[PDB]
Amino acid sequence: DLLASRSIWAFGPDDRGTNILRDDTLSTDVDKNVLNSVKEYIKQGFQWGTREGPLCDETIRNVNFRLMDVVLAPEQIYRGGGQIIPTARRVCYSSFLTA
Amino acid sequence: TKLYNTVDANNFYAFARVYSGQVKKGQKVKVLGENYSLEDEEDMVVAHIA
Amino acid sequence: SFRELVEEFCAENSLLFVPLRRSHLSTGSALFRISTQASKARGITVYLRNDIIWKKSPGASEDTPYDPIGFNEILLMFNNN
Amino acid sequence: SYNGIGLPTPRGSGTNGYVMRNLSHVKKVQDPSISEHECRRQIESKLLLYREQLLEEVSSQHSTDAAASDSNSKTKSLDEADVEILVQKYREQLLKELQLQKST
Amino acid sequence: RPIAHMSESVFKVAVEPHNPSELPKLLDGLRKTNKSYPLSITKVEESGEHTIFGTGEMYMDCLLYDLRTLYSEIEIRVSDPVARFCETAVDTSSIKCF
Repeated sequence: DLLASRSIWAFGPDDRGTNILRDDTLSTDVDKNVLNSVKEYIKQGFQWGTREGPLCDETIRNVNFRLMDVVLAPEQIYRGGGQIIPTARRVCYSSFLTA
Repeated sequence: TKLYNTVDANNFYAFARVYSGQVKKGQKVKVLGENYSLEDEEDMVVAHIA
Repeated sequence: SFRELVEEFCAENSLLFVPLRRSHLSTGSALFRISTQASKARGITVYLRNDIIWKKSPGASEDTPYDPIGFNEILLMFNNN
Repeated sequence: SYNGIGLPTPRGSGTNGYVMRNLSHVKKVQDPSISEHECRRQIESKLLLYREQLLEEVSSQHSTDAAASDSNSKTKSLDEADVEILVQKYREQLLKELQLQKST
Repeated sequence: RPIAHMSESVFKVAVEPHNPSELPKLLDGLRKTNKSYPLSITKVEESGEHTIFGTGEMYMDCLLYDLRTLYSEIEIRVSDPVARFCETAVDTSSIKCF
């Protein structure tokens, strides 16, 4: 479908990888600039998580991580890339395990 | 793209195709790694050409 | 572990922890790059061994040894510029 | 000396080696339906973007019609009335989801 | 652009020196080996053992011959070969994960 096809963010790990970072944030999000600010370093977290698997220290294949909801109220001062990358890696691991 | 053994396994010969310019022995050249870019400028290494 | 320790320490100081997809030629450890902000001219290249962060002087050859660095040294060098 | 069986050399023992096979060896759904609801609202959003594309096509038709009238660029058909008919479709799909919940 | 090879490694072998007193030469040997074989992937695990990735059994045979004879003239203990795995997901996530 259309929005899903337009929502492809990155491939993991690195180019030629067999994982898809997709995002379905329901639209209706005023914080588009905030989303595009946090995307550039959630990409790195997704690559890190899908390169080093949680099941074993190994790469992940044939899986799309479709983002559901992101909530963050305060200003851009509190949005540290290094503060949020481990969260992305951990949530990717947990989603993969639940699958 | 390749490194070749000397007759005794002590040093390697780099197999290169010169795409442009000219090269002379003793020249100072800068070696770029596999992921050298504007983000990662630390893969650079200065070396001579023996 | 110490890896999560340095991760949350960098998180506290509003830094960016970027993994450089490289391995040290002599020790085989992964190399990481910590940038203070979008200004990329200043960035620290560091690898982790036996729970101590190892640093290299800028412009030094790979065969040169790695000198130690601390959290307070990192903050001192990142807060004055 | 073969597959881990045998002695290194028959010399030193009273035997000749000659190992033999044993000849007697015994060779023997999804709980949080909120995911489906979110998928349904997302496909609704895809249909919304599809109808926006249709509205853009209608706007191109309007631009061609205006150019023909001038003979006798690109313009937009409806800047905001499409948002009211969009809200009408929102009401329609909310009625659909209510009817579907009642059916279940 | 980095070379796009025609195959992957998917063939893992773990090695270690016969006596740990000669660990550094093996490390230099592995470095030289990594230089000379493009799909060879020398890795170090948490346990401290070193794994090598090669295309196949003949590839690893020649690689270990060069390691023993060419580069680091020491004697090594080579483990049994093993494949390179990967993880995937077959069913959709049971619950939302945050």
